[PDB]
Amino acid sequence: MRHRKSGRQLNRNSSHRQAMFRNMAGSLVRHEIIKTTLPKAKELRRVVEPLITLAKTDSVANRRLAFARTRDNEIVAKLFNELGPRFASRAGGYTRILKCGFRAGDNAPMAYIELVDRSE
Amino acid sequence: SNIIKQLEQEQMKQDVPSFRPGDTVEVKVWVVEGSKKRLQAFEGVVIAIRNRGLHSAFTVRKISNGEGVERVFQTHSPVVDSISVKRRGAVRKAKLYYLRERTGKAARIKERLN
Amino acid sequence: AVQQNKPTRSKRGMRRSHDALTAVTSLSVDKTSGEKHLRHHITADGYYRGRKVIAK
Amino acid sequence: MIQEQTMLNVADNSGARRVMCIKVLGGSHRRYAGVGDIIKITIKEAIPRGKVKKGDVLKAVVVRTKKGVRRPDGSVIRFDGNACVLLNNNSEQPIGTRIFGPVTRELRSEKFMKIISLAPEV
Amino acid sequence: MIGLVGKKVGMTRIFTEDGVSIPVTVIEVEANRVTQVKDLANDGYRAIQVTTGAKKANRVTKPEAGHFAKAGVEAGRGLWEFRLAEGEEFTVGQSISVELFADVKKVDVTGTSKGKGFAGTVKRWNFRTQDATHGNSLSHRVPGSIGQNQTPGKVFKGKKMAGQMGNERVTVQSLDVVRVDAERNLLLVKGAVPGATGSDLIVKPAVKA
RNA sequence: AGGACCGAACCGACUAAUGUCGAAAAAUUAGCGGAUGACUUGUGGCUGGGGGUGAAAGGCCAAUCAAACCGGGAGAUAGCU
RNA sequence: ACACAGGUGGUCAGGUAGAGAAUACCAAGGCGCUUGAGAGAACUCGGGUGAAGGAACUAGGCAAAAUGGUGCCGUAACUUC
RNA sequence: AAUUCCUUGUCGGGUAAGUUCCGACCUGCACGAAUGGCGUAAUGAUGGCCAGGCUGUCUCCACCCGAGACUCAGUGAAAU
RNA sequence: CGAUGUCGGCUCAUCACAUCCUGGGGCUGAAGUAGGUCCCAAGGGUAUGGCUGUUCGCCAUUUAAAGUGGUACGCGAGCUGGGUUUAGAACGUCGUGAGACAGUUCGGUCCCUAUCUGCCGUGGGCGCUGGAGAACUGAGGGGGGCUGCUCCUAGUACGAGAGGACCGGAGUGGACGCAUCACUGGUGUUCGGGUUGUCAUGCCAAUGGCACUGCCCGGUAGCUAAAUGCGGAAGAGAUAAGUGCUGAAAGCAUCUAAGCACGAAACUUGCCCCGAGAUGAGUUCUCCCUGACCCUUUAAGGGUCCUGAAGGAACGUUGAAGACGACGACGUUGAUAGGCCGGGUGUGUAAGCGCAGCGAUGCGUUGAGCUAACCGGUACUAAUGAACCGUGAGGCUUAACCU
Repeated sequence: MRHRKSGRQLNRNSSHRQAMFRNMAGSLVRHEIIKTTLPKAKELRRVVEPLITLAKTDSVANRRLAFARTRDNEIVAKLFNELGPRFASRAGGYTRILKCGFRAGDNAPMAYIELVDRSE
Repeated sequence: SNIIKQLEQEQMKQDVPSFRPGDTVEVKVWVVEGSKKRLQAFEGVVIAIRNRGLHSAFTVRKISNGEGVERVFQTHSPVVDSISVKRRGAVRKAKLYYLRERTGKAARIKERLN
Repeated sequence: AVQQNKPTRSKRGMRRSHDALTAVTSLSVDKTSGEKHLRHHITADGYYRGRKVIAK
Repeated sequence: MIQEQTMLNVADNSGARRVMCIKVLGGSHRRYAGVGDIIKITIKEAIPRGKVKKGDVLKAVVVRTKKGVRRPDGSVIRFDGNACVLLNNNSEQPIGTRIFGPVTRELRSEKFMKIISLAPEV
Repeated sequence: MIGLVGKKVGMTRIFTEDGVSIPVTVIEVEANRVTQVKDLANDGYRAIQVTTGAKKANRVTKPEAGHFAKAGVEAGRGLWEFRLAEGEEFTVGQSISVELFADVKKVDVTGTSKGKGFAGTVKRWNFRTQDATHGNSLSHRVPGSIGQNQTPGKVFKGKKMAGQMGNERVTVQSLDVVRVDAERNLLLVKGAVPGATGSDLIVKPAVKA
């Protein structure tokens, strides 16, 4: 009955569920905007937001924990140097969810989950 | 809750001597025997400690005559008179439930003495 | 788990009553574009609540 | 928590060493025994010189459980290994003069005054 | 006598001086202002209508906003009703507080129970689960036989089956009171009351006096 | 040395569960048995309907067997529906 | 009968661990099984853990659990030795 | 007794309790000597029974991870 | 006989009264305790195991008791397939033989996605007549109803003694049911840690993937029981069997004929729950709307222009609410969800560097670091301004009232 439980199952096993966000967060960190399923977007906030707040204060310990997650060097390089110190003033809620029609193949709600930035 | 937390802290006893799980602890507990409020003792090894503020509890395992006794205690209770640590035991694991099956010299642990 | 007698147009008709589709007719008008978009969804041009967010 | 077919450790030196509860007394359609309830048991193994031998069917009363009795505040005095004190059929009065291991305060009901007054602890 | 509307706020425990612990439930009972006094001229029956809490003056509706203005009291959340015993009469504007429960000993806490969801017949009516082996195919937790045969030819009305378990409105009775705080607006009762943490609780003295 | 021992490939098919308008006109999954032998298998032959073959169950002989299949006697006959 | 969880003979057959062509993770190399998106009820299927008890279940310990390796010490009744 | 109807024969064992199991008594309804009799180490996916181990088989279930069930979108059966 | 699956077990029951227990009585070869039997009574209750395929039954131990029966000897589109009642096989037996034997023994695939009725839940439509938002009343319907023991009375009555009550009151248990996680706990594949093999991150180190969560040790929030509370009622009305009072018919007598009185867990209320679709559609309170036009088959009429209020819905954030609808919260005049901050809890002394040691490793920094769903806060992100549906004061007759 899942009273007060949290964490969408997303029709996948424990491994795949964890593994897809690791790959999905990488896409969000690298391109600053993606287009995914609406429920998948809402769950991505629970994973990215920590990884950004984790990247506030650059250190030796943090660059390993941000590597323990996301398992990549370009993500840790983009963070802590460009993305990380950029959110100095803002406290939480770095991302933004915006609904966009439906997927034209299975009728699934789409969403552009982007960061409050992109002023290049 | 501002209410629930308030109702707890007003009933919590102020002086509870802190102790990590694994210490040799002696506990004096008030015992009621018909018409006498005697103070019988109980000394043993802590194998678990539950921190829940007012609802906090701890367990003490004593290897009595013959077979062992596992007695838990309500921390903030009027039944628990005093709590005294004898041997500060050194273990690197939260709950010593691996000790329920150990006996003799196998059950003994290290003194902290840092 | 098999029918005894076949139902009719009366019976088959009643069952399809509640399965009729919905009509929204609540198309929003954009703040900047002034186009028709769904509630809370972005427009066909990426504009939303006035601000061009997709930059496309 | 002692239902039927439960093996126990004999607390008194009456002669038994391992007994089994055949039926929980004290009510109808009862689930399990407990604190200091009376149970009808059978002896699965006795010592060669005891007062009782294997095959007898007599009463007993539990003194130590692994389920543990609960104090009036939320304290449990769980033990290791279930125990019991043998008793005669018609007369409560136990058979073992010595009791090995502790008993609990809840057992005090005047008919077990003989038992608690033969306890090495508690 | 009358009852007062409250809200369940978790559960805690009290330690008596001798050390005996008692499970208590914190029930907040704030100012129970009385909106409508029911008269036997208009209704035929004798009762009062109270309210508690406080809503937002943009969420409250015009039909009900006028109802509070008819009384004069503040727009509290919800509206309930309590029966009178002819030996009492209340006034509109009177704020009935938790101090009325000072003399009482046993009350009947009433509240909407937790929603267990569409539960099975085992979890709902306490059925016994059938054998989970020895050849049993596709049937371990079903209801089993639900009738006789040709003679009755139907399922008797009232048969215990799978339905909406929970989220009903139950009444737990004879709960002994422990402490009545007027300052913090509290009410400590021994035992567990219905509902989840943060739901309503109509609290009235025991009918089984 | 072994119709020897434990155990994959391989061959077999004892239990259990799923399956039963199945993924499948006897399979899947988890465990089983034999596994240098009376073993197993590829390839090509040979035995044929009251006949063959059969470590023998009345089994098997192209999903059909206490007498296969196709065609012809034949529109058999049917005190029965 | 199908773009069918089935059947189809032989050959080559890397690395670490390992007795091993077992098994686990990888290479070379080839794939994600041709419906998807949510929700996270009963119930069913395949699994994981489990207080106290330990066959009381049942036609029956069927099923699950448990045992499991190498070296060493040690090993009864009976026996065709 | 894979044989015994009468029968759950009777006695002893095992269990607190044993229409099955083990050892006997023979009163063999209606065993019996190559349609073999009686033994028999070893072996058995064999038949019946007992005990230790071991456990959700059960007492009485509880929770959890997955695949369907349920909603939406496409395609789209059947027995009757 | 162009099919009605057969015994037993599991599950789930509902009903009868010819009552096993509890409740109320009469008689007794009823002193007491405890019984026998008859009558009234169907509210609730009404074993666990050994052997057996067994229903049955014998046995062991309990219990207040372990009722007899109907319901296709209830129940296979719910389960089991142990028995009977297929093909294999063998034993005794019968027959020359193929084979046969409610004689025996070993083995032997148990199909179905529910249209309809029924039933458990749960919505949509419309009606209730001006529309809407609420709060109820309550016809009627459902649930619940069991009981042991201990002690007081009193070791009095009774009785040679032994033994040993009635009525009434209190205490505390078992079974059952409802509710709830504060404690005891289980779970917790979203949290921390350890560790084998192995591959990758260039490598040391440190991390990550996979191996049933790899294997295990813990463990938050929920869920939940074995955990903790609570309950059955008292009383009242009307009675059953029974006991009566007065009292004729029938000078007496008689509970009955008039009349009056006590009398059971049964019946009706009392306790909770559903409930005005109770079309008999009820009641109360508040809120909103009082613009003009032509036609006319001048009808409770049609159509247009000007206005669309209360409110509902819809969309979104969603929820201790939930299959989907529905239900509750909130929508910036914001604390609804996420994030952030702090705290709590869990876990256990991170990493790095420094230090000792030949080295694994230990030591200090450090009970740090990391901490899911929880508590209290903070608008950083997302809940957009709006549009949509719903109208313009509410029929006829009569009565009584204000003019």
